[PDB]
Amino acid sequence: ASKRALVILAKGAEEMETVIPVDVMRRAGIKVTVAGLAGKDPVQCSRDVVICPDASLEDAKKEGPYDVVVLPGGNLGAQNLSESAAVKEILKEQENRKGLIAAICAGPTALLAHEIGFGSKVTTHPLAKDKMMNGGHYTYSENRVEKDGLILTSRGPGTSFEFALAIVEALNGKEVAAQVKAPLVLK
Amino acid sequence: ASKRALVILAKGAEEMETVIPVDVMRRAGIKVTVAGLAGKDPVQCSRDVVICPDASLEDAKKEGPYDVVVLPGGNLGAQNLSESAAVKEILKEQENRKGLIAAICAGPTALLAHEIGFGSKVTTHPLAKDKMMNGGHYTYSENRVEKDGLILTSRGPGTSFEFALAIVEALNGKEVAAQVKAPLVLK
Ligand SMILES: *[C@@]1(=O)C(=O)N([C]C(=O)O[C][C][C][C])C2=[C][C]=[C][C]=C21
Ligand SMILES: *[C@@]1(=O)C(=O)N([C]C(=O)O[C][C][C][C])C2=[C][C]=[C][C]=C21
Ligand SMILES: [Cl-]
Ligand SMILES: [Cl-]
Repeated sequence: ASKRALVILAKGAEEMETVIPVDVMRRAGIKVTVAGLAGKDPVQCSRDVVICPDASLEDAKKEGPYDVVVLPGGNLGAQNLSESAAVKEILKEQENRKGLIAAICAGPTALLAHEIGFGSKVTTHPLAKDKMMNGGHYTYSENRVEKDGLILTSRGPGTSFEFALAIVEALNGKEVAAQVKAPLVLK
Repeated sequence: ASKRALVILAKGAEEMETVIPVDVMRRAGIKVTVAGLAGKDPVQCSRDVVICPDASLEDAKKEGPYDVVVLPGGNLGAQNLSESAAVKEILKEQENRKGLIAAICAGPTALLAHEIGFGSKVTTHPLAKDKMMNGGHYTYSENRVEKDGLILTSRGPGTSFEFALAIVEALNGKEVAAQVKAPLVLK
């Protein structure tokens, strides 16, 4: 059976960190739902790219649960995810069921806000380290991608392919990830 | 004065190759117009990401000319660009005025279709080489980014950051490109 991914898309999301994982996961045969935090309407990303979500979060939640929940970064995107009770509920449920949660750039700061994965080794964008580490609830890593059990984090737009391929590997295995990687012309 | 970029967005465009250059160019202070080939409506990209263009191509053309014209790849995107009389006119004008033209993945095959930049050293996605080289009108390169004068080409999603930063360097210089690069967390 096909794996399923929920990508939560908020105003101010970093559009590269949203699109690269969506695209790469689809290349891997994952069924991906791009879910609008605010509803079903188009979302203005951080650099003004406008993306039309597949569904509202409210609706995508009804079709849960998912094999992965993905949190893009972007400062204002991650803040919107951090402030959302709906995101809180989704992440708590995911953690409780031992499902994967993946977050990139400032995205992992939503894990802090929602008290998810405490004690994990994590990375973030360098600029988001201090926010993530407030209280010493995680251990910090400078690895480009950090997978600690079911908490998978990464650093920035430039690590988005690596992040996405790590998700693919976690869900579908090493061999699928390698097959998906080759046509991309990655260094 | 600020440089201006026209990114031509067709149905079936590779969304990573569209979004990474748009975002990176905006980070560089370039004024970017995402122009819908078919009109003003949202565009279904290759992996089903839906992007709302800033304008129709018809309208963006009236605000021309541009310091760069950018052609994303995607097989079906590049075919739509290749078949477009409007794209032909835009590229011929750009070439005649000695403005930069940048194309990635299958995107450079539109240069062939429109008889642009013949004699240039170019690259493409490996799978698009034979189409690009039909007639021996270009010389082929395996470099991740190839800049030959005002024809700038690149290979795939995994070379999109390098492609975008090369555009930035061409328009705004080495130092701006380096400054834009550092926060991205690129290898
Ligand atoms: C990331 O895409 C991203 O999310 N940020 C935001 C950030 O780190 O802000 C720190 C503020 C505390 C949350 C960012 C910054 C720079 C380049 C890329 C990215
Ligand atoms: C590119 O994004 C892309 O454009 N292609 C299409 C391609 O090369 O098709 C060749 C058919 C002749 C035009 C592609 C293919 C695979 C991965 C990435 C990309
Ligand atoms: Cl941001
Ligand atoms: Cl394609």
